[PDB]
Amino acid sequence: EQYYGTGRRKEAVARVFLRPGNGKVTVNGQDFNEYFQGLVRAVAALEPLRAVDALGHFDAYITVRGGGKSGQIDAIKLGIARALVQYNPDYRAKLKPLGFLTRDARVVERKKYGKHKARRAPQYSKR
Amino acid sequence: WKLEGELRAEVAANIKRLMDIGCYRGLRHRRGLPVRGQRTRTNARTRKGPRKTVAGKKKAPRK
Amino acid sequence: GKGDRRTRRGKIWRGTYGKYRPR
Amino acid sequence: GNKIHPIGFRLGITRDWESRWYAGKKQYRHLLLEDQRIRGLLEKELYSAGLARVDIERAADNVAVTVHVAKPGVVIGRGGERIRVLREELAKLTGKNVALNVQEVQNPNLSAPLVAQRVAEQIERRFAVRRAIKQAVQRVMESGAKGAKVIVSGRIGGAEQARTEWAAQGRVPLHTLRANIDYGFALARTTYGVLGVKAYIFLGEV
Amino acid sequence: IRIKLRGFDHKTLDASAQKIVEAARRSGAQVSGPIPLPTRVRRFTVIRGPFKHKDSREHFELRTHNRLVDIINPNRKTIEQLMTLDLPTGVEIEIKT
Amino acid sequence: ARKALIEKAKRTPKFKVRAYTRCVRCGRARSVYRFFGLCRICLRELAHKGQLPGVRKASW
Amino acid sequence: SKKSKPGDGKFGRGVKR
Amino acid sequence: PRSLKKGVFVDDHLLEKVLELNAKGEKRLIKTWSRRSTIVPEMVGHTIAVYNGKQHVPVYITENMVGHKLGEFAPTRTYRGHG
RNA sequence: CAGGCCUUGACAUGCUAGGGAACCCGGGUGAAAGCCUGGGGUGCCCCGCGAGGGGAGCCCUAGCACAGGUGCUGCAUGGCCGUCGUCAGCUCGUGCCGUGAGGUGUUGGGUUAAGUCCCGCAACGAGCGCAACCCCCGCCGUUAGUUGCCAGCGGUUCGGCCGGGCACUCUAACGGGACUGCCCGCGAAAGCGGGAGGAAGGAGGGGACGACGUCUGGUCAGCAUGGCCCUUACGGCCUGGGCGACACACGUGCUACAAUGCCCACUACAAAGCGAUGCCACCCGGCAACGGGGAGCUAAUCGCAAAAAGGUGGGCCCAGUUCGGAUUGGGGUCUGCAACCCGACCCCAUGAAGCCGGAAUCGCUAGUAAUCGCGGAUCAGCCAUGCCGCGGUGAAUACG
Ligand SMILES: [Mg+2]
Ligand SMILES: [Mg+2]
Ligand SMILES: [Mg+2]
Ligand SMILES: [Mg+2]
Ligand SMILES: [Mg+2]
Ligand SMILES: [Mg+2]
Ligand SMILES: [Mg+2]
Ligand SMILES: [Mg+2]
Ligand SMILES: [Mg+2]
Ligand SMILES: [Mg+2]
Ligand SMILES: [Mg+2]
Ligand SMILES: [Mg+2]
Ligand SMILES: [Mg+2]
Ligand SMILES: [Mg+2]
Ligand SMILES: [Mg+2]
Ligand SMILES: [Mg+2]
Ligand SMILES: [Mg+2]
Ligand SMILES: [Mg+2]
Ligand SMILES: [Mg+2]
Ligand SMILES: [Mg+2]
Ligand SMILES: [Mg+2]
Ligand SMILES: [Mg+2]
Ligand SMILES: [Mg+2]
Ligand SMILES: [Mg+2]
Ligand SMILES: [Mg+2]
Ligand SMILES: [Mg+2]
Ligand SMILES: [Mg+2]
Ligand SMILES: [Mg+2]
Ligand SMILES: [Mg+2]
Ligand SMILES: [Mg+2]
Ligand SMILES: [Mg+2]
Ligand SMILES: [Mg+2]
Ligand SMILES: [Mg+2]
Ligand SMILES: [Mg+2]
Ligand SMILES: [Mg+2]
Ligand SMILES: [Mg+2]
Ligand SMILES: [Mg+2]
Ligand SMILES: [Mg+2]
Ligand SMILES: [Mg+2]
Ligand SMILES: [Mg+2]
Ligand SMILES: [Mg+2]
Ligand SMILES: [Mg+2]
Ligand SMILES: [Mg+2]
Ligand SMILES: [Mg+2]
Ligand SMILES: [Mg+2]
Ligand SMILES: [Mg+2]
Ligand SMILES: [Mg+2]
Ligand SMILES: [Mg+2]
Ligand SMILES: [Zn+2]
Repeated sequence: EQYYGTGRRKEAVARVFLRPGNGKVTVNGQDFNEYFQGLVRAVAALEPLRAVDALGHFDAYITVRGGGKSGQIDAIKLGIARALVQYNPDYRAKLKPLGFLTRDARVVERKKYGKHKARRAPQYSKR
Repeated sequence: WKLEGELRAEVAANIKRLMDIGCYRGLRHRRGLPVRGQRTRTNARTRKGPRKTVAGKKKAPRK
Repeated sequence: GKGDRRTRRGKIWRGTYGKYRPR
Repeated sequence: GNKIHPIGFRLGITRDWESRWYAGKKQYRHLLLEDQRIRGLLEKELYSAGLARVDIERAADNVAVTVHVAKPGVVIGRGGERIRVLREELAKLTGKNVALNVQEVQNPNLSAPLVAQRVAEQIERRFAVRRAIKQAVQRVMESGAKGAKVIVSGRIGGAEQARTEWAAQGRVPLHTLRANIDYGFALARTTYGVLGVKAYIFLGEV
Repeated sequence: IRIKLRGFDHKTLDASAQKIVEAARRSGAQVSGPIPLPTRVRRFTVIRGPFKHKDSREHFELRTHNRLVDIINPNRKTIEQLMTLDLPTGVEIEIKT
Repeated sequence: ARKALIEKAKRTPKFKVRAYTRCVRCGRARSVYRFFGLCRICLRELAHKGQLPGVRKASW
Repeated sequence: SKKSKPGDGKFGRGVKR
Repeated sequence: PRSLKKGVFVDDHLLEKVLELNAKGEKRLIKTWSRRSTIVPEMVGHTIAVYNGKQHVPVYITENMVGHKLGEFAPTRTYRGHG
């Protein structure tokens, strides 16, 4: 049956269900190479199952809400790395040298009063 | 529709009209200032023209 | 460009609708 | 001028509001006026009792004002009759059933709002300002407090040049949130202007 | 048979959500445990000084929290019991069918 | 031009366009919140005091 | 000789009204 | 410009001052404070003293001043240039 | 500001004398305000088969005490704020040194983001500061399971729609978790370099928090307040005007000068907030602004709402242009008593300067800069390109 993982990068949450098969991947009922047509950073989400040669071994059914398509990619790349090791825990090594187990916790810094943005400050002129 | 030459003539007749009756838009057209309630303190270059820089209020000396 | 009320870009800027950005 | 209100800084931590209720957007404000108008009357009429904290509770179409007075003999009056003529005066503003408790004062020398008023009156009554501050801070620390700070600002002694005078004992960590600092303010009118009196009592931490 | 409670401080809200659930868990049966609906937050940004120092503001929030609780089986021993309970001043109650 | 205008705000006026908020505490005609009926100054004064239900110095 | 700034030529007083 | 679904605007109190003149054989020099009034085709041939905030400017109306408000014909700032 | 008006006054207390009211609908004049007005009809306890006359919410007429002043002094003041500066500092008690001002401690070696901490010492401690307790974010748990979710079977008009379920996602409350704890290496120690586990490592990222003090800093126009000043007026009501002026100069910004772009069609992905004379689904009229109808929502349910950059497809072909969108003509829409001065928006027409900016000068060290759109406060509407927030995409460089 299924080996699951949750994924998160930057307000984007994705839910991954690793299942065995040829290689069919699917996100939100639309196909993968559909959903991420043209977005050249697509192949990046699948990099975990290449560090364990699981490529053509598996299939993947996935859901995404939150963030944008790129944040979803780094999320999927996390949840699948988590779904993979929650298929066997020997995969942990060779997946940690490549940061696959860790969460990219970089987030949109809040805007501060007295500024134009978070750190971009208004323009100065002594006189 | 009415065009190139005649369209200009009708535009020119309209503007002419406003000035002859002596209304506000007509007075803005003599002094050639903005007509649609823009500020004039500090822009209007399209409507005023090249900057005619003049001298300012002389800063007091020390001592 | 965004100053151009007569396009879909200008209408998004001024946040209005019309012939050039209907809803 | 820099430092933040010591109480405003610890709401939700060391300090509770002085009004407790919920109200929808459609009339939070109307309530708020009554409250401010309420304490208006009581801080006006019950100054002589030595007032320290008006706690206004609300549920629906009624109210429970709790007055924290130093000498509750002045509040309740000759046989439940003063407290009555006011519980009646409150209806004329409230309209609703104005239920009015009087709560005892633990130790008045541990009420920052009280200390302030005691000093403000002494400076209102022509006493030495510096002395009155050192005395006030003594009486607090003796009442078993962990620190005290009193600050006078204005035309002290009538001096044309306005001045800041203060005195502090024990410890007062205004940067520490687990510290329990009773803060109070009193204003003191004189023939030559006004003086502000800030009293800080440190009651221990949590 | 549903109740929704609202307040500016959770620790009052979360408290009377419980003491309601249990009371119909006294005269049962089915009581649907208290859900925490999303907190609706109203902010105020304010020039810190009374005059002219515009780049110095202080913030303020006003949070209305939201708890909903369901009792599936009436039991008129609680459609009685509840009416007399202990609901502090920080909370408001609505009851549904 | 203060007290006469604290009063004149309360009056109901010839046209409804002439109706403006004023602070109910101090009487300021600017930066008044309809939620409280308070100006941004008074707001901050009564806030730090605790006299403002469920209002709390946000920080995030 | 009346209200507020600018001065009307008498100490304290200005031109308004 | 005003919705033509709504009424072409005159203050009413100035328009009656006119129609009476029309009737009992106009014209007196009519003064008003309604700069916001529209020049109405009845008004032609009269002179209307429009307040500019300071004085009542005499305005003689003609068939072609009709579209406008009376305030368009009594300006409020006196300028005459710097120099 | 001009004009027209009121004089115990727009507002508070209190005292008289008269009407004897109260209050709600009118009328004449006038731009309105105001001046002159016309009606009806009040309890309250009362002697009442009586004529009735008192007294009392509160109104009005005169008449006092008083109100009113955003008039002056921030160099008389409180309060609150700016600022040096989140900088690592400022001090006290006792002892000791010095005739004394003062010194010592707080200096010194090492270390730290830090008067952080270690060692040393005529000093030994203590207080205000730093750090910590508070908040948001990053991993995990418990508690919950509708209005939110849909893993695996049952229906299914193919919408989690219905059975159903709370695994998951989320929501929102209580906990856990990182400590230089462990391994090595330096060292007197504090720590410092490196490694392992781990979501996170050396304060994890961000916030709130601002020492004794400085600047006779700011604010008598938010408020408070001493003193000076005005009293049919420096007070109060009104209509209109002005705060929007324009030979000029400066600041902070918005939009651009284009092809890494501009345009049209189709098609994806957010977060935080607002919303019962409010948000407006949806249907129709209109090229459109908008209008008429019209469901749902006291709102994790209904609505604002489409996010935009993106992706796909076509068009432009290096031109002051399908780049740019000022300026002016015309025609409309809505809000509002009313858009002349002086509103936003819509459509036809117009289509300026601008070919990357002299001397000069600003910001930012990472989810930052840049770029992209979205919300809110205020608000009838709006001159917001402002401000406070929100997430999308996402660099370059740091030798020293
Ligand atoms: Mg979150
Ligand atoms: Mg951003
Ligand atoms: Mg500056
Ligand atoms: Mg102008
Ligand atoms: Mg000389
Ligand atoms: Mg005197
Ligand atoms: Mg600014
Ligand atoms: Mg208004
Ligand atoms: Mg206002
Ligand atoms: Mg001047
Ligand atoms: Mg000063
Ligand atoms: Mg000051
Ligand atoms: Mg000044
Ligand atoms: Mg120093
Ligand atoms: Mg000493
Ligand atoms: Mg000696
Ligand atoms: Mg010494
Ligand atoms: Mg030492
Ligand atoms: Mg030092
Ligand atoms: Mg030193
Ligand atoms: Mg020293
Ligand atoms: Mg030394
Ligand atoms: Mg530091
Ligand atoms: Mg569970
Ligand atoms: Mg701190
Ligand atoms: Mg000064
Ligand atoms: Mg003042
Ligand atoms: Mg004064
Ligand atoms: Mg006046
Ligand atoms: Mg006026
Ligand atoms: Mg201005
Ligand atoms: Mg310039
Ligand atoms: Mg701008
Ligand atoms: Mg909107
Ligand atoms: Mg051209
Ligand atoms: Mg050229
Ligand atoms: Mg062109
Ligand atoms: Mg174009
Ligand atoms: Mg036009
Ligand atoms: Mg206008
Ligand atoms: Mg070119
Ligand atoms: Mg450049
Ligand atoms: Mg430039
Ligand atoms: Mg930095
Ligand atoms: Mg752009
Ligand atoms: Mg906006
Ligand atoms: Mg608005
Ligand atoms: Mg404008
Ligand atoms: Zn105020």
